[PDB]
Amino acid sequence: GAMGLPNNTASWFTALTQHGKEDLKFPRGQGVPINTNSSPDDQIGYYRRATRRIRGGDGKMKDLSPRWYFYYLGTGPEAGLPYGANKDGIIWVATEGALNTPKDHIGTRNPANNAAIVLQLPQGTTLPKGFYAEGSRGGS
RNA sequence: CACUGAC
RNA sequence: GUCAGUG
Repeated sequence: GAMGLPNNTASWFTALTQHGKEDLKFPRGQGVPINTNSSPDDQIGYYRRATRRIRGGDGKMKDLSPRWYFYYLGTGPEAGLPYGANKDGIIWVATEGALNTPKDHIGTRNPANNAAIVLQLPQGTTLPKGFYAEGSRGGS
């Protein structure tokens, strides 16, 4: 059969770097950042834990901390991940006003032309102890 | 994560 | 954000 899927799918926001023992788990109704780029019904997706480790010949690896990128529901022409699907490094997040349906309309952007916004949480929502904001410090 | 160069 | 390389 054929292999090699040229799928980019860049996140409009940053990721979530974890520095602890646990992975990531958001409560029902939380986990959705301030997506000013999407509509209220688009406030539903999942987090994907990715890593960037350069594979060198000598063995030199850049080594980057595990970060969970924010992906909207239906991000990928051949993702095959319905709301609720349990996958490694994949957690679903939904809020009030979001409907169950793929919305790949916001799951596309040129990463080498358009940057991403710092993933921030709304009022009454704080990040779990162990995670930090990528590109933002609590005070600076 | 630390440092540089680039879109 | 993303690519190349090094610490």
